[PDB]
Amino acid sequence: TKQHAFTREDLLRCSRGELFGPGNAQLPAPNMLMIDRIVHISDVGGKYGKGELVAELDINPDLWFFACNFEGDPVMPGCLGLDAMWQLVGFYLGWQGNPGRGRALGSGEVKFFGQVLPTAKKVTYNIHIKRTINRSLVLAIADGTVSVDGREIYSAEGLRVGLFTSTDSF
Amino acid sequence: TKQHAFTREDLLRCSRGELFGPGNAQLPAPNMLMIDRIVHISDVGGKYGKGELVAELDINPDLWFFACNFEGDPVMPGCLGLDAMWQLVGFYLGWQGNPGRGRALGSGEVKFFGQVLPTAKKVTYNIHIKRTINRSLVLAIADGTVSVDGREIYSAEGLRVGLFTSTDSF
Ligand SMILES: CCCCCCC[C@@H](O)CC(=O)SCCNC(C)=O
Ligand SMILES: CCCCCCC[C@@H](O)CC(=O)SCCNC(C)=O
Repeated sequence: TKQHAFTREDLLRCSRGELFGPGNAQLPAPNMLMIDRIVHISDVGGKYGKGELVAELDINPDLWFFACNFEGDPVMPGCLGLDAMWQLVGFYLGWQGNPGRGRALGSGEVKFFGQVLPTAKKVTYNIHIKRTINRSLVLAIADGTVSVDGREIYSAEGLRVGLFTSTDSF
Repeated sequence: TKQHAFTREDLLRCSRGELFGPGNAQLPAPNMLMIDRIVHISDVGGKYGKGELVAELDINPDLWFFACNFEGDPVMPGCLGLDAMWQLVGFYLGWQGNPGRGRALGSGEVKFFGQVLPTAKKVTYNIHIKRTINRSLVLAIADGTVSVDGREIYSAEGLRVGLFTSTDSF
């Protein structure tokens, strides 16, 4: 819980298993990695007073998903903005000092009410930690929002991610 | 509303705007496309009696997302399986004859309670259309499940996808 911001290089180190070590939380590597940086992470404050993260993804027209999603109608997939939020909540669990590899477990309501176009400059994620367990199973529940250049465009309530020292139950 | 099965080639045609026509519903192209084939699509039956789709994705170890998600611990992104269910619900709106381009609007509860490993053979999607509106807003509400080689692994309730003849709304 020592560092309160991470650079892209740190996130890529995490993707290689080199931030949290053997058997522990990894972020997806490119091209599934949906975060460039965590500008702030803490175990206090946020909407429930149980911690929060603020992170960013830089947008430019050349990001791979614009060319296929859709042809002649480029828009960032909503599911990748949602994955950034599961990615962040997983990271938080590792950052707190819990062992195990991440698996998203789901969410309550997800809403997409705006879009990221290839003319956008920056997407900002806000994550509010609602509750963590680490007696027994390791589990985080969180709410999140996605904003593009100042404008709220997605929300997710009850994001759930687990860390697992064995993933043969799945 | 007359063809009931669609091959990968038909789905790739759809990604180019050539199944439902220009300005109308498109699937994503690879690598965001998460369906190889629609085995069945109907506007009757299913859990609500208001329509259903059954669709498949073939799994092999060389699919692109396995290398990066995660490194040394391959597993299909839940977010892409979810997107497959949004992709299918959008397809159903296009298949019904409605004009306009697709956008996922969200879902109620998403649960991931098992995983697709690179040794799996085939992912099956089941979509049960719950409600469609085709006056004013064009909107579909659906439930879905994802299975892998017979085993149920994901669920989503209240998948929502809209068709938009203008997307500057978003
Ligand atoms: C640094 C820590 C990151 C852990 C969270 C990564 C974001 C998830 O969306 C990726 C999966 O969980 S893909 C597998 C989805 N779940 C199952 C049960 O297969
Ligand atoms: C024929 C299939 C097209 C309908 C839905 C395709 C699958 C969706 O996941 C893609 C988006 O909607 S990406 C944009 C998410 N929504 C907004 C408002 O940004």
